[PDB]
Amino acid sequence: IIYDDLSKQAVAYRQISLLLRRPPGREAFPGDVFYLHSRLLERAARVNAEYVEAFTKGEVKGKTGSLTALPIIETQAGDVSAFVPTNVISITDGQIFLETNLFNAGIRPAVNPGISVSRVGGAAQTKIMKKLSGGIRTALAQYRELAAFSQFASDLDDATRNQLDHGQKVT
Amino acid sequence: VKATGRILEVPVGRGLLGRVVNTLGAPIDGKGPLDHDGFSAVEAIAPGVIERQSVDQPVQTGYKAVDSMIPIGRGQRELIIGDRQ
Amino acid sequence: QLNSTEISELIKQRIAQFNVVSEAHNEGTIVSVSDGVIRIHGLADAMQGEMISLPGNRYAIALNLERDSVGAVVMGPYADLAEGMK
Amino acid sequence: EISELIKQRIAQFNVVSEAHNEGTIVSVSDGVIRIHGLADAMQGEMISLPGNRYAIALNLERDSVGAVVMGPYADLAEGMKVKATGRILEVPVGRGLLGRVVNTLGAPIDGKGPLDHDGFSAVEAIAPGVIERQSVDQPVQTGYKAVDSMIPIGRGQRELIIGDRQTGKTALAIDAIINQRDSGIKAIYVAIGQKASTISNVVRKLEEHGALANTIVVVATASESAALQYLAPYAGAAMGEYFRDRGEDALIIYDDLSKQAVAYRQISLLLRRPPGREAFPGDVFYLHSRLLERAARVNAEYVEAFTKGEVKGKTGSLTALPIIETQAGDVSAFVPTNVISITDGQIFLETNLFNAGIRPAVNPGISVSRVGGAAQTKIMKKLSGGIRTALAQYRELAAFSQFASDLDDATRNQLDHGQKVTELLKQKQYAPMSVAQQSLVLFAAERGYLADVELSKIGSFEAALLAYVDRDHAPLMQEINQTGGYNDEIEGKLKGILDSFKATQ
Amino acid sequence: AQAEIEAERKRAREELRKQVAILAVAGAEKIIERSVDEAANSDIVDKLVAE
Amino acid sequence: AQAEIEAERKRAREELRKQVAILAVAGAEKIIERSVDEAANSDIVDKLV
Amino acid sequence: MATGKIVQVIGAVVDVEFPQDAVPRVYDALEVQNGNERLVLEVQQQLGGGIVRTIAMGSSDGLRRGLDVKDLEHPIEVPVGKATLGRIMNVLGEPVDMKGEIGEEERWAIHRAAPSYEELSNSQELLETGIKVIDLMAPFAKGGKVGLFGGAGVGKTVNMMELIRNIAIEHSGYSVFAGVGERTREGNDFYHEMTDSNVIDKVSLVYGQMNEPPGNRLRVALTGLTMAEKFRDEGRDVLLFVDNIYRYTLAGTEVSALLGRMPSAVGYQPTLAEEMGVLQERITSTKTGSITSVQAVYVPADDLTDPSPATTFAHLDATVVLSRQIASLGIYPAVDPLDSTSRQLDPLVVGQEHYDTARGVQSILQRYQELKDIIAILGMDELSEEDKLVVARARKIQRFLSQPFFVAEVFTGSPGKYVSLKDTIRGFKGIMEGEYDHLPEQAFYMVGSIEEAVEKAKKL
Amino acid sequence: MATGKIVQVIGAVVDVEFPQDAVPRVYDALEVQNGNERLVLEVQQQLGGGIVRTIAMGSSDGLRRGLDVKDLEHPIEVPVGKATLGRIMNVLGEPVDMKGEIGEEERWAIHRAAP
Amino acid sequence: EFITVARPYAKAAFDFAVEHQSVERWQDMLAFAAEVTKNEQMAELLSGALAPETLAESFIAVAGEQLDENGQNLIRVMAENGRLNALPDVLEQFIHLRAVSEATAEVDVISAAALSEQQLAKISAAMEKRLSRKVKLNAKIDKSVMAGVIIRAGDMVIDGSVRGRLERLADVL
Ligand SMILES: Nc1ncnc2c1ncn2[C@@H]1O[C@H](COP(=O)(O)OP(=O)(O)OP(=O)(O)O)[C@@H](O)[C@H]1O
Ligand SMILES: Nc1ncnc2c1ncn2[C@@H]1O[C@H](COP(=O)(O)OP(=O)(O)O)[C@@H](O)[C@H]1O
Ligand SMILES: [Mg+2]
Ligand SMILES: [Mg+2]
Repeated sequence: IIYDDLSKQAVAYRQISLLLRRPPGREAFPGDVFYLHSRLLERAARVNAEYVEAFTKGEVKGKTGSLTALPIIETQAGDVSAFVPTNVISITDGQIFLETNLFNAGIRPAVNPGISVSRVGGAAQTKIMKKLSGGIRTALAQYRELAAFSQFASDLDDATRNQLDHGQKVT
Repeated sequence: VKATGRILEVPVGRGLLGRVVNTLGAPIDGKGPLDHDGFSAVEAIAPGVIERQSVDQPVQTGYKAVDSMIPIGRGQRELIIGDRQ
Repeated sequence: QLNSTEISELIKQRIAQFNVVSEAHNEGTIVSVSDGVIRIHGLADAMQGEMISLPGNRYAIALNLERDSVGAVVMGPYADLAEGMK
Repeated sequence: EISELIKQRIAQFNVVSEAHNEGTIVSVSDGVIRIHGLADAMQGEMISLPGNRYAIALNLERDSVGAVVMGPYADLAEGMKVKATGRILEVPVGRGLLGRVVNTLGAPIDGKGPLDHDGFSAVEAIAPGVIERQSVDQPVQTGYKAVDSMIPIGRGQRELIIGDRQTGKTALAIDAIINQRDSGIKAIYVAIGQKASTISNVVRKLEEHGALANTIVVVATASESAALQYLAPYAGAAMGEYFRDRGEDALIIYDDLSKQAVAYRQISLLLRRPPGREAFPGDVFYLHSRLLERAARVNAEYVEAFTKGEVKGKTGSLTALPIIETQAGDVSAFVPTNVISITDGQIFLETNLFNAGIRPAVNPGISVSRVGGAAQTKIMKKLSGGIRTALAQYRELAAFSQFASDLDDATRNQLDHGQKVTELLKQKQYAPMSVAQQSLVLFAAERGYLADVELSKIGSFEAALLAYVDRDHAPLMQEINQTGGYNDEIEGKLKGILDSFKATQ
Repeated sequence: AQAEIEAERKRAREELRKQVAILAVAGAEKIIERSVDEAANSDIVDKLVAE
Repeated sequence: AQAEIEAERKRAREELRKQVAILAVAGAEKIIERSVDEAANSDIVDKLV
Repeated sequence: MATGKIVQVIGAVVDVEFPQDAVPRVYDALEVQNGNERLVLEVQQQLGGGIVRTIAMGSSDGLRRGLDVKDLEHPIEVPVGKATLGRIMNVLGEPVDMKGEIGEEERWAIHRAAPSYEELSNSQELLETGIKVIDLMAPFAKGGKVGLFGGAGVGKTVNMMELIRNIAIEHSGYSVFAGVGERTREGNDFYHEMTDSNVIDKVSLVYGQMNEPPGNRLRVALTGLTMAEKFRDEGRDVLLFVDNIYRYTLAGTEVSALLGRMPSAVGYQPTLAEEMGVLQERITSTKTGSITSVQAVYVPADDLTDPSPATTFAHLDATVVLSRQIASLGIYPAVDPLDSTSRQLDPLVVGQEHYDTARGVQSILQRYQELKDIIAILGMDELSEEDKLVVARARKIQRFLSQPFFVAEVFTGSPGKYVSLKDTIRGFKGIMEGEYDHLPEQAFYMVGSIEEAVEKAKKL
Repeated sequence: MATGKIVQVIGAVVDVEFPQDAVPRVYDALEVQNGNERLVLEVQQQLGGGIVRTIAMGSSDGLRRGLDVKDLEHPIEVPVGKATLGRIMNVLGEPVDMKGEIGEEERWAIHRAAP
Repeated sequence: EFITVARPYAKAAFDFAVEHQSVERWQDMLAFAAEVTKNEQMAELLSGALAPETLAESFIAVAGEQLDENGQNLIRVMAENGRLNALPDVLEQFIHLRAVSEATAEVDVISAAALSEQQLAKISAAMEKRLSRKVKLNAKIDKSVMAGVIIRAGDMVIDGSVRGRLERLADVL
């Protein structure tokens, strides 16, 4: 399931709350915005076969139901400190950050490693993909550190040269 | 104003696959009425801790960066966040 | 609940005369004075944008026509004004 | 044993009735109770609740009184009866509570018996007038080399220890208290919002490393009502003001004045009073201002008239050392800027110096003392003038030091001497230093006896110098500690001591 | 150590004193119930209503 | 020493239970200013020990 | 019999009117039939004539004005004792594991006062853990509070799982886990992990999750404290793990305005400090027994300036500050060695050697941070050779702080390492003294003791 | 003769009630006998019904809700002229020095229009 | 609760009753209006969104036994601002105002046994001398007192019950 814009849902709820003369909170959003997004997102889950068998009154046996959710949030000029993005970031099992700088630079999709993580991690991959992705994750994150640290050194140690060129290749 | 003592329910079933529907269950694609397997309540509570199961199966985005560095599993909740456009 | 510009002697005049039109619509009384903004009671012949003539040679500009009161701003030194001035 | 005591206490009883005003609780919420009645109530009065708890009448509205509970409020109920006493808030005072730990109301939490106070004093009192106040020209030795040399404190002054979390504010305060073991200066420690176990640790340290007999400890932990925390520093101020107007000197520390401001914020907001810049009420400045302007030095005529002629010529004082916690070092916040305007001189404790191991982490240039050198004793004044200059030159020249060589030797020596004088001004936590010891160490720095020893040994060198001086040149130590004086003979004797020490380890 | 023991002695003596005080005053209450009457009530009133 | 004074407390409990009778009657007579009737004392034992 | 009627249902807040005699008092419990569902209300304010304003311990949906309310004359009371071990419970002490009745012997009220000042007990009994940086920069004693500060996704949960594994298994006493505002999946995963490891028989679990109405998220922490304090009063040494203090404060914030309160500085309730204090002063080691507690602290926007982390800093013995910067750079755990400290790090409390080692590490890393921008703009070779030596040692030291965990094995594909404190001190002393100047930076990265460092250096 | 009553005290803000004929002008000064001292109030706002809201020119502690308030017709008036030289005074024109009474010939109000 | 709302209308009513020498009538008319306020179906009408004038006429219609000056005008003025629920409060306010002007205090006493007339007369005179008013004692025989008496004069109270002395000695102990 895709929620194309959670922020617009939050804005609609804010309008409803203020028209109802409920007390306003931070950025005029009512306090139960977190309750809204939390009770929505926690409905996405994977349930054990006992639950499925009990719900279907015995018709379905040996199967686990599952629903995967991908909420989407718009940041204004990258201000992560805002109320609604803070709440939603706190809820989900991971983040995928899309950045204007990367998009303009030509890196599309504009994914930023090191600010994006998946808490399920290696468990959510085929064994081949698990094995191969393990190295990529660290490689890119430390590549960016080296790239910042060595802008002006004309000559360099070839261990760091190897990591720099390899990070360029992977990027 | 009369008070019908029932909470908001929505059509649900397999016949909704391929249909464009509004919030109340009314089709807007113009391809005829729905074929729903009964109704269900909009506002419900989530399964409890004892009713869950862990996530160990992948779902492929089809992209390379996502499926490699930030994998998604069946039952996971992923936040796609960024600026406009 | 709040005391919405209702006070004892105005109420007692309404008690003696339930219909208020016994007094001319051209006049009213100052009911509150607060940091320049003034609140008149009466003036059933008032429109927004008028030049309400205060005692002395001072003017106040009608800004808000409420259910039961007129809100104006004093043009000049406002500190000389009190309740009940016609 | 228990009879006779109970007998006499039975005899101390009255059978006839007494007249008083009775109010009724209308509402209870979050430590604030709304009381109907008490037409004879007055601003700041004590209202007696059932269970021997007291409430303070803050709001007097036309049809109700809003009072704040000084104690547990969870069991008070609508329809309960409360009695009005006619008293503005009083607390016990005297020498009997010197050396004990109490709460805001003055009741002992010590667990070691009741008080033998000599009387009571009002928590709220007006400060001494303009003509009744005397200039501050007596020293308050804190025992730290850096503070006592660069940022002197005087008997009657109000210094501000401002800094970030975990930088040594509590340590500096309690070490000042410990250094007042043998002065005539009594000490007071006010723990506002401090967690209970930390207070226990500090108390055990105070008795362990010295005398808790000289200090009154006022405690208001995070679990007690906002009114109690709010009024804890004022009660401590009353206790200090007793000594102030008795012709004796005293030193009081207000730990985390910011948390007192927080308590006042909560109280004001629950009473529906209009909010201000950071939601604080409009009169928060009038909170800390009237709290701190009670700390002063007092002339002989005031104290003699006050003491009714018990003493004739002395001059009492109450020195204050409030503590403020900035957040990420923001000095422009509402509460810090109010306190900085109210006080005269601040001890600024920077965090990256503390993390660097330079403890105590005082920062010259930003930390000043508005009372000047009139608060220093003469020998400390003579031997500390050049430390300021050496450090000031070091600050700018050390930035150049990190990437420079082949420099002018004058600049080289200026830089290196600055680096070692920076090394010198640091010491262990619970080791306070007498005026003679500080004096001779500063003399060694200033006269150049460290110039050839500008290496890592300086701490061991100082320890060895102190041990040697204790071993054979004690008479000068006694004379300096007694007088604080300085002259040519003292100068030469110090030279002789240092010359002799350079021969030893 | 001796200071701590003395403080403990003082504390415990006060604790037991308060327990027995509770007992004594409760007994006094029951005695009042077993002894008060209208004549005593009027005597008390006449001592009170003077003021 | 703490065990020693615990035993001291036992002794004191027994000794002051004798005193509570005196104190009870003293308080009762004090608060009504009258010679308390020495009758119906059946309940004094539960108040005593 | 029923004695009150509902007069307002605004969001999650319910007002009930009673006769002006026998009005319920604050923090009492009330009961009402929300259809077939038994719903509990908790009294929060006595306001007006005969009216009390309450918070629902359940969904407020389905409530009508005029429903009868029955006033229980006690606070919310929960089972306490051995019967709570191995069972999952909600805020009201009702089983949610479908194993049947709790079977308790005694029930305790969740609202109770903190220990008196003279009940407090002093302790310096240092605990040893396998994590290098925590034992080096912030060692902590039995009976004290620990807080893991961090922003979103910086490693709070992984560190707490590692600490549970390391501390609780050697601990022979009972333990309590309070899942305040936890994700449902991670609670289920924790339950199954403990069930597999056969340590579930000595842990009591109280879960109030993200989906539940604000009252449950508000009072679940008090339920956990009540169970822990029962164990403490029995005289045992208890381990208390709290998943997020932040969402206790946040559950307060959501309902504060609906209770009629005026908002505070950053939109918080006016009672933030007192609400924190009343809860956190109960978590103490008294003379009868000791509670040792580990708490995870969320840092909004990764900014330690916010009032919630700021106030909770002042309540803890040892504070391990995780940073998103170090996590983004890939160093795990993401502990900031300059910010993390402990009040047990005294040359008297710890070995004098230990104190000097910690001070030296902090000094070196502080000196590196100032040079970061210098080198970034002006270039590496502008440095003096002594500065370049310092830079080398700084990078090696900052690598040696990293460590693989047994519970962080699924994410990375490597075994877990446990380092004794003596070995940690020895390794950092050797690095600072230059005994390993000649090894490369990765020879210290993601290894255990310094002997393992030289073994990996040989492999390199 | 004092013609007013206190109706509220909230912090440093005091509200007092007068008859509808005697309502003070905006910056008039009022005096109350608080304890044994005299307390000066400066009016700030004329609310409706004869109530005026004032700021206490001094300590507000000890004020009851039924005290009589005297209505002075002038604003705060202070001594002016050569007699004030060498003297220290408070806001109300009274000596915070101890030298004695200021022997002024004239007292002026502190509120007036600009030239 | 709207005491402060009742004070203006109550002051108007009382100030008018002494201008027309009918305080005794005005008090019972206010009681009449309060009884109208208490009715269930009238309360529902008051909860409705009727316009103030038609609502006031619907209220006047059930209270025809009122004077032109008193009922028809005060009811309508209160209806213009919707303060009709303040009528119950206005009644009590009106009584207290009257007791102030007439120099009277409704002093209340409680006793463990019934007082003789001489005792009650002495208490009446003694409180007339303690106060400066004609007191009007009313007694209630409650066993909770155990003995002695309670004397309440509004906010002020004097407690002579032996239970109070008993627990006072318990708090001295
Ligand atoms: N000179 C010193 N040498 C060594 N350690 C010191 C020194 N001064 C202070 N410390 C240490 O600094 C730490 C914090 O001390 P302190 O509590 O006084 O700081 P603070 O800034 O007042 O903190 P907070 O606001 O958290 O209470 C303690 O662990 C203490 O041992
Ligand atoms: N020590 C570690 N080793 C490997 N990965 C880690 C480690 N610590 C954190 N992570 C990664 O960061 C994620 C976020 O941290 P986690 O503890 O799960 O949530 P939070 O930090 O918000 O409590 C982890 O799920 C994992 O993907
Ligand atoms: Mg401190
Ligand atoms: Mg987490």
